[PDB]
Amino acid sequence: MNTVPFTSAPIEVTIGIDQYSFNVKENQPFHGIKDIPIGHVHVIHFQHADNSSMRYGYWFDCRMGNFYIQYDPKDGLYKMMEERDGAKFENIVHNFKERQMMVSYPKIDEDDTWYNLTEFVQMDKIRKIVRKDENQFSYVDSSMTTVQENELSDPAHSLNYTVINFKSREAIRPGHEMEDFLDKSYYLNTVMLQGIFKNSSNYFGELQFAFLNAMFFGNYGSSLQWHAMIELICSSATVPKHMLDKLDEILYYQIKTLPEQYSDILLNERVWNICLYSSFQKNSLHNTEKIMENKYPELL
Amino acid sequence: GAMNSSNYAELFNNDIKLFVDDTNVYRVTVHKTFEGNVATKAINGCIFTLNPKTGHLFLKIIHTSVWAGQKRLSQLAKWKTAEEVSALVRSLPKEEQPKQIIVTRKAMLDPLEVHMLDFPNIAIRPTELRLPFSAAMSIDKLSDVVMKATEPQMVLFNIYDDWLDRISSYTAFSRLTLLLRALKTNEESAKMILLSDPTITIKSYHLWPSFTDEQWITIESQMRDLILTEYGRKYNV
Ligand SMILES: C[C@H](N)CCc1ccc(F)c(F)c1
Repeated sequence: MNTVPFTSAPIEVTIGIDQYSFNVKENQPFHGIKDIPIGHVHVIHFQHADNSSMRYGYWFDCRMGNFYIQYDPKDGLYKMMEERDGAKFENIVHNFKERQMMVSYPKIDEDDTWYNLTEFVQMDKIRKIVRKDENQFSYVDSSMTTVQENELSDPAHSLNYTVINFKSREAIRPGHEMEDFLDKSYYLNTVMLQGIFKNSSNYFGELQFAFLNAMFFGNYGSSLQWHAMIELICSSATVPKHMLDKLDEILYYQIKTLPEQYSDILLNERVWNICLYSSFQKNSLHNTEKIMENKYPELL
Repeated sequence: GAMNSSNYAELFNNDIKLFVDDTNVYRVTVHKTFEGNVATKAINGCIFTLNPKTGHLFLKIIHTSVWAGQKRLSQLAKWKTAEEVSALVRSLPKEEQPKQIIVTRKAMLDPLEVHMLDFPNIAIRPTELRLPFSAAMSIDKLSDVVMKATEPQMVLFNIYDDWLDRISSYTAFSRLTLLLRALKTNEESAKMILLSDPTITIKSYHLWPSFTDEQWITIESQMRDLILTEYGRKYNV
């Protein structure tokens, strides 16, 4: 089990760890988060009491270093810092676990939620979408725009998701105009899976990473990307049967985890009703359709 | 964005544009089979592509062979219209290519947009106007070349005959839309109006009769009477 220690909590904040969250009061004795399952990526995120504007947070993998959180009073946020002196990290963290100053990552043993939300998410691929090579962890917030959104203005602070555009030469073979626009299998399978993502596990990891940036930070452009990657599969007549089965599981847990009160903003009517009812895959996402119908029959 | 009465005059400025109507591309008769079922038989169609400023009409005849063995013909028709508009643009010299193409039905927008990706600098626009170009097949010479064609074929017309010698594009477009609207609402009366007087003739290289300015006013008035009336006969007023 790994540990995210905190230098102190000088400002009142809501702290998120993966799908959990808890309130910390200003200058309450608090020195971090213990018992974090090794082996998964994690996200630790922050919403200040005084300004619900700007959620922000750090994607990280405990195998890639010792990482602590420290409040910066100049830039005014909780920052992720790495302590390379391993023996000193073991000691300060032991010092805090002895004084019982750490909240315990509250995982239920029956619970495979975070696993099933992050199945294909790799820290290596995250770092290619969020470019700040000097750090092993990656910062995201609510207001960060995407590469594609920057085409429609600080590139260092962008989310470099894979650009998907259905009315583009990439997506449409000369002389197959109707065919490829109505049945996107060639964009999905040749251009994207074989050409760019190399495999569907990388496809799925971006898809999942987009959804989670949408849910945790309200990052609008991440939501666009999530729906675009769903749409390209739903809009393809020819998809490997194993991709479909996995997509159905992937979406099922995403829909399950979505807060019911955020569905109005986060879910795109047009995309979902196409996947579930109109498109080639209308009959292939049984679990996703069952939860979408029993939980959000309104959107449909 | 979309075209309407508030930006109506834009059509006669000096930016090359084309209207595209697809309403007569896929045409069928519906009939009963020996078994008492119903079946369609297709007939030849056309794409009506029109420069509103010059009156040039690029009539692309759609021969029924283009449907043999095809499924979902109504959807295919839109895509086949886009493929043929696009080919027409590519055949034109650059200085002749339109800067805007306006579709008369919004369902054409994605099909044409997709076929015209290679022309990022041509705007593909819809319109809110309810233009009566579907009635283009009530013009006898147009209907004739369409129904006689035995193979695909692009025929060129000036839908304004010689009008621009004497009137502005604005006014020639206005006359054309009134004639076509009359044709659409009551083709028989519309046609009686136009040919009643046998001294007025249609010149071999024209589509409409050779009316003097004075006769045109009479004609235009009579077409208005028709359109209001049939709008009465229709809404009882
Ligand atoms: C910023 C200093 N050089 C390190 C102090 C510090 C404080 C709390 C930690 F958990 C940690 F890992 C390091």
